[PDB]
Amino acid sequence: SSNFNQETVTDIHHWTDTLFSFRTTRDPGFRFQSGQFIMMGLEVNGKPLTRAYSIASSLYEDGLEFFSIKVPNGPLTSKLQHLKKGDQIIVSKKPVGTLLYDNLKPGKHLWLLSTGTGLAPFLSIIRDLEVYERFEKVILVHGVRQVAELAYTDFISNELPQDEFLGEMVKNQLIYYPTVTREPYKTRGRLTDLIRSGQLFKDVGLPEFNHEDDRMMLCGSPEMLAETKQILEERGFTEGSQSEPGEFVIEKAFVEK
Ligand SMILES: Cc1cc2nc3c(=O)[nH]c(=O)nc-3n(C[C@H](O)[C@H](O)[C@H](O)COP(=O)(O)OP(=O)(O)OC[C@H]3O[C@@H](n4cnc5c(N)ncnc54)[C@H](O)[C@@H]3O)c2cc1C
Repeated sequence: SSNFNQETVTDIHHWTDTLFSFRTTRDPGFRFQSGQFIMMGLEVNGKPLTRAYSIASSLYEDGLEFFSIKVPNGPLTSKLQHLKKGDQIIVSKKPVGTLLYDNLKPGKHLWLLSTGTGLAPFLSIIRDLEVYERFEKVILVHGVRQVAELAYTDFISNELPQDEFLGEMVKNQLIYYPTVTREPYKTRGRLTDLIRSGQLFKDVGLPEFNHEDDRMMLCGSPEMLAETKQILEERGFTEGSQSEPGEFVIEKAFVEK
């Protein structure tokens, strides 16, 4: 240890039996950009047990936040799911990630396409003032299997527009598009299937993807990433990086182990 920050959990909210979010303290020296992740975990037998976790809290927040999965036989989240208020967690002090604005070229629209816990890094981005200065429209797409998996759906819809600080920009510039596959919901199907049929653009009121206006940030399941990456690359969109800005950047919400 000592390469980590000791933070204290301040709030825990369990969305389902597999999804829960918890907030912690934020070290005064901990600094990050919206869309980055860190090594988050526990101190086990004097050794760090950490996994990659996107920072779901705003960089303006005096605190951290993590949108976490709950795996029964998972080394970290089986102990991490039983977190309580006041418990100690360790966060690495070196953020890293590809979900940065500077990895994208200046555009008119930012399409945040996410599934499951891939909403975590975009909860920080939509709660960043800079994304609304750089992009006229921020489209936050969240794909889940059940309605109960739509975490933060009342916060983004009802409480984020009332933010004393980002409210008028979230009201004007943020578009929130949740979709559910396996339960009756007002939006059905995979987010890829909504791109092929064009229902995504009919619902959000924006034209189809073009190389001049639309930038994308992808953070979801490997099967959504590989399917949306083929969709984006075959229309001409290129992947951006630190050395070469592009139209879309991609981060894994998890890996299949
Ligand atoms: C860049 C990056 C960012 C990440 N951001 C997040 C984040 O914001 N929130 C988060 O919960 N995880 C995130 N992860 C995944 C992270 O590794 C998980 O915390 C971890 O895999 C699960 O903890 P574990 O050790 O108990 O389970 P593991 O032993 O690591 O894996 C348990 C099983 O569940 C699967 N799994 C792991 N994470 C998820 C997930 N989020 N959703 C669905 N299935 C999953 C794995 O593929 C595996 O089969 C991220 C991973 C990367 C690489």
